[PDB]
Amino acid sequence: DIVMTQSPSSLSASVGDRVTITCRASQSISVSLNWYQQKPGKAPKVLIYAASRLQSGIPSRFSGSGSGSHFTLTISSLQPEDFATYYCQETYSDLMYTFGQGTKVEIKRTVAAPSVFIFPPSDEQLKSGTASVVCLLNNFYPREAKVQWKVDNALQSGNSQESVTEQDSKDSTYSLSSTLTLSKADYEKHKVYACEVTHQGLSSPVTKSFNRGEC
Amino acid sequence: EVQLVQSGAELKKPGESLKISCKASGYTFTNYWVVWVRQMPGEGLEWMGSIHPRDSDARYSLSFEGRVTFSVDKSTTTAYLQWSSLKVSDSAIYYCARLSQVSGWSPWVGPWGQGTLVTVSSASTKGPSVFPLAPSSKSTSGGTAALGCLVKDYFPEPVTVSWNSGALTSGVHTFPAVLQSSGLYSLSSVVTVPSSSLGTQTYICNVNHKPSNTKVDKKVEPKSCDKLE
Repeated sequence: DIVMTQSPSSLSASVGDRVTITCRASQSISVSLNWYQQKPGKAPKVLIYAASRLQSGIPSRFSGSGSGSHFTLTISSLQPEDFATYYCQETYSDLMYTFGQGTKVEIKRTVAAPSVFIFPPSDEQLKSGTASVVCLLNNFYPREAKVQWKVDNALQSGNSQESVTEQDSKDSTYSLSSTLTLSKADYEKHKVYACEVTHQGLSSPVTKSFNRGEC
Repeated sequence: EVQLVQSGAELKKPGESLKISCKASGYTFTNYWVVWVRQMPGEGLEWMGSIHPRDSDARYSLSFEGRVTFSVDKSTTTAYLQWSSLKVSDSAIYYCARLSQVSGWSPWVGPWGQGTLVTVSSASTKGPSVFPLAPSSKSTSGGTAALGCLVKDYFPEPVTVSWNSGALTSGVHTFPAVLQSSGLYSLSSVVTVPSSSLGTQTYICNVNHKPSNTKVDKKVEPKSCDKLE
């Protein structure tokens, strides 16, 4: 029963860096080993089969090496679109073709400040008795960002949630939503809704605000 | 073109049976193994086993053998994965895929189906509300304006969002769904466009939530706010 141990579980590298991912088998498996790339929200795609044979259509910067119980996937010049989780797989067994645990490859890029946009609740949602205010932080790097809500200059807590996209395949940035949700009655008790953003790319925090009623 | 097209996302209760399907096309169905692979969201790939349509030779990984049955329908070139009694722990995406092989080299998996998300839950489905995130000066800078749709209060995953029936894909960010304290999911899909297009171009988000048969097209119209009393 063949166990595939993949390392490291995640790594980060700059565009142009040489990346090395290792896969070890609990017993010798000759060259019966595949490497796959899986991008967020997609099925995996084979890169290499038989340890070293590159699939047609795969860029030459991907290369597989090794035999027996130790295998390596090398990306010679990491590109933004190589952001993905990579998996090895043994096909030495009798159709018991188990995968390694995966290696998440993230791209290091330069600091990039977010564009900050704010959306009041729609009139349609207010009809339904709830108010969601959306603060959007677009195309920033690194992923860490601090988003605070202030309602009539009072700091909010416990009524908002964040979601962050996976790194962009072209520019390697993140985007983030912070959504403040209130009942319509609570929303209509206040006037000034503001999202304050702290981030490495900003010399000081940026606030985007609106006044209830301004449209 | 070799293709495998899987059935849609499923919501089922614990103890129910479920059969999901994988329609093969573009190749000789009885010449290739079909394989099944489980993936919990954000986790790794798990080999479940394989079935060969020529003789319905089925191989199961030990982790799955008691509980799942592979089958095929040769006449419709369709492979099936069946549970007799679902558990909450069966919630995951399930991929079907073809096994491929060059010469005598060891085989690999591909191409792949798009995956079927199975949610096993005691809770009933809830369809989303879709609200516009209207572009305004508050969502505009440098000649670019952001707009979007808020897809709120649904269960289970997934929803799909397209823009202008798929014509608009550049600059789209559909955020991962996040749980509210209600136990329902919510997400926004946003897109950035030239601010000069706002008078000219119509922007419509197409939202689909299969488990609740909810299909909504939402026109998102620009707003102008004079900020006066």
